[PDB]
Amino acid sequence: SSVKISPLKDSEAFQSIKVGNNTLQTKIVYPPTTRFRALEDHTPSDLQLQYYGDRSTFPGTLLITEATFVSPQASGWEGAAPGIWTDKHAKAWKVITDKVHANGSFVSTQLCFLGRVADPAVMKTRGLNPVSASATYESDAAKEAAEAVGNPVRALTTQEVKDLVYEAYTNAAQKAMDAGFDYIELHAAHGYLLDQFLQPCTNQRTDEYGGSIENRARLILELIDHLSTIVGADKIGIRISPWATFQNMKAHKDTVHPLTTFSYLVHELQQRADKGQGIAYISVVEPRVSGNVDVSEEDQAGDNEFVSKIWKGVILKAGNYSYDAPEFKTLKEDIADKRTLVGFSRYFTSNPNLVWKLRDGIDLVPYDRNTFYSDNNYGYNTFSMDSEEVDKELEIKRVPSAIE
Amino acid sequence: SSVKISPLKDSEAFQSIKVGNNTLQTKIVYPPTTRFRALEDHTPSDLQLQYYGDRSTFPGTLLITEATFVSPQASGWEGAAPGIWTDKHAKAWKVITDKVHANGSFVSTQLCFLGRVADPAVMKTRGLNPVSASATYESDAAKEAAEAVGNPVRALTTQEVKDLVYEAYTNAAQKAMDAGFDYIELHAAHGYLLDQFLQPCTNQRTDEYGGSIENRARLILELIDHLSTIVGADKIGIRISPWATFQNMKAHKDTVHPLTTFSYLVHELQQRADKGQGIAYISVVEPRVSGNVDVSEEDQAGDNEFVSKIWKGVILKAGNYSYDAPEFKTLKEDIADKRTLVGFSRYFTSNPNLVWKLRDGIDLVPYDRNTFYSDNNYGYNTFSMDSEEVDKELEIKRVPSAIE
Ligand SMILES: Cc1cc2nc3c(=O)[nH]c(=O)nc-3n(C[C@H](O)[C@H](O)[C@H](O)COP(=O)(O)O)c2cc1C
Ligand SMILES: Cc1cc2nc3c(=O)[nH]c(=O)nc-3n(C[C@H](O)[C@H](O)[C@H](O)COP(=O)(O)O)c2cc1C
Ligand SMILES: C=C(CO)C(=O)OC
Ligand SMILES: C=C(CO)C(=O)OC
Ligand code: NA
Ligand code: NA
Ligand code: NA
Ligand code: NA
Ligand code: NA
Ligand code: NA
Repeated sequence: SSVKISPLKDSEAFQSIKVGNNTLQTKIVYPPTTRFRALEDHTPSDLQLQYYGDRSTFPGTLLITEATFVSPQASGWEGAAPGIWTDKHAKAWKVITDKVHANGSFVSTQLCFLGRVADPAVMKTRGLNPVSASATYESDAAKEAAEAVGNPVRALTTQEVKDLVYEAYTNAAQKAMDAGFDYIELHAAHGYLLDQFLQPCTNQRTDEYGGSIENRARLILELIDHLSTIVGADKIGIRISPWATFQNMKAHKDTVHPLTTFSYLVHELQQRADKGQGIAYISVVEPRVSGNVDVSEEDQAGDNEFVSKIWKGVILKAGNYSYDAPEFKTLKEDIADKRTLVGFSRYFTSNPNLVWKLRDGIDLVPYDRNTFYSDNNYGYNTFSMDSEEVDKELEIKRVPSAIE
Repeated sequence: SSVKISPLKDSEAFQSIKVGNNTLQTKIVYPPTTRFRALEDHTPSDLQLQYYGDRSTFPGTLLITEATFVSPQASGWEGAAPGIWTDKHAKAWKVITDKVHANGSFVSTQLCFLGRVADPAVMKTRGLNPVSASATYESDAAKEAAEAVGNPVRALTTQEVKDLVYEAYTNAAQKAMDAGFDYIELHAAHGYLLDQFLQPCTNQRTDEYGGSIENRARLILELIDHLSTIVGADKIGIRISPWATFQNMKAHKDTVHPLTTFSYLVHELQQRADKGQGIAYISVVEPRVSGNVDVSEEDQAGDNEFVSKIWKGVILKAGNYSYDAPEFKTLKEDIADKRTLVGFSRYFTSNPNLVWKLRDGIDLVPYDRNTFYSDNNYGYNTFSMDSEEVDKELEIKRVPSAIE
């Protein structure tokens, strides 16, 4: 059903805030949202250009791109997700960042790497193995699937982990700058590669990158440090999901509790800020949501208050913020400290003008989960059109094409 | 009476436009509007800080400051107008431009110089004479007033005209950059100094700065050229009022018609643009208004179509644009070419949120001419408050004070 909402115009959500070297004019953010409308070779498409453009119209909005692969080894979905490792990728993304910028808005790219959850058949076509901190699978079914095609998950060697820092993420960061991105965001959430390194259920390494809380965090902090020297700390973000059990992360049932793991990481980030190397923002997923799934109040085992107590800079929070609509009591509490951004993913899919709707209390159009991950324009850019002009069958047939 | 208006949200008025090196998100502009709420020594005041801040809230709005004196010799009003010639002036203005910038908006400073209309008693206190291109007065009364205090208008010498370029306007431009202004605008309108040079009723010089159309334009083009080498052409604007008879400019009754004078100037500006030295914008006053006065359709002797035909860059037009409210037929025609900005001065005085009102068709609050030029906060920042919280007598007593 459509969601009745009270206007946020006079709230902290429309007070300006400096994030790194840019100033946002709204604290409402579009978080990274995988949609699979990139081209087959992972170049961003004509559909994506319009999609991000349509969401940039409140001047001074921050948009964060869907998970974007840092390298071929970083990939592994059957759906067509974008990349940022070739000149072709960067040039196409630049058309998109140009369009967002022309509206006075800003864009961060979420750099991802799937790791142990990469599809083994897909990776086999690249002549690649699924890789991770350790040789583990999210399920027995995944293990059987990988071994059945003779392409098991394997642990990255120490040198390969160094390669992530000095090659894969370095090149991705360089391409991201070529592409005109205002920030790069390390995806360290939701059980993908960086989360696999951070937490013990996924990392049993015996080199410098595992075997202790500090060792497990080492790769992530090494990426933060190295990339800061390339692009500047003011252009860096990171996303974490301490409480999530998406893709079989054990979370509060792990041998090290998320409060320990993630407080360690956040405090190390704050110590860098104290030394003049403060990253632009930390993005955190609220315990109401785990990956792309809502979590019952019953199953919630912690909260993200620790991030606020430990980190002094900008925080982006997201996860079912309309649960207490129309009055948005929780959203208002969460932004009261004046350094907190609030993200809406699912409602931004069906409301390209979401910032405007939230500003003036306009009923939210319900989203369509059925078309979250499909391969064509129906349920993608169609939310920007009047229905009477949406030819559904034509749009279902409209697959992504090259920009211009 | 309050003005009913139709929403401009879906019009060209909310399409982005690059002006010099900045992109505006609305084409609605606040034009230079003298209000006399600066400090006695011409430093910008606490009241001005709030006043410009209040008008910057639609992100990506261009605000142009009230006439701002380039030097002591440039002054001459009894009211307290601001200046931009000392470090103190620049530092105070920087607080204001900082505030506008934090809202994602931009600010141009209108550089002025009164010339022959400077009050002779005021100038006598500075040990200065009123000066001009030639020794003329706007009226016999002005002549009698100046001679009665033994302080006649006098013609600037050739060297003094050079001093305007290399000293007065050079320093003002430098201070404007220190103050964080995005543009500097030469006031060549309304019968002030630069207009006095351009037109023959006010300029009978026999040196290189008078005696022909080209010679009369020489100072203005010399300022454009010299200041372009200092701040860049992308940071320069100019205002002209071809049809105005404000302060006794003869206009269409002069010995050279405004179409001749101003087409010459605009074409010279376009030739500079063809060579890569295109200034950011030309601001023109529509024939509906002369200075601060409306002009009857009967008395209108020309239009500004020539500027559009000759100049290929950004044009700002202003002058009673709400005359055909609610539908704004003329405004819409004028912005249809996609390179034209539209200014509202008088309605911006009583509607600090004017861009927002025009966007969504909110009734315009009528302005109060009685408080256009008074010395205190009543009728100045009071338009941003709810009435029930406006203590009128306290506000009348609130004169400008130092920022912070
Ligand atoms: C279809 C879909 C795709 C998503 N893709 C990503 C992603 O690529 N990276 C990421 O960090 N989170 C991703 N998420 C999680 C969202 O960014 C967000 O945290 C979550 O949906 C909760 O916010 P919401 O309640 O406003 O939707 C995705 C969520 C959905 C529903
Ligand atoms: C009180 C007042 C002060 C003004 N001050 C200036 C000024 O300093 N410089 C200038 O170029 N025009 C000045 N103008 C002219 C305006 O910028 C504008 O061109 C004129 O008012 C017509 O626009 P409007 O009908 O929207 O008010 C002033 C006008 C008024 C009414
Ligand atoms: C599609 C999801 C859902 O959380 C994801 O995080 O992709 C990186
Ligand atoms: C106050 C006016 C009215 O046009 C003026 O132009 O000041 C520079
Ligand atoms: Na737009
Ligand atoms: Na825009
Ligand atoms: Na908070
Ligand atoms: Na503001
Ligand atoms: Na703002
Ligand atoms: Na036009």
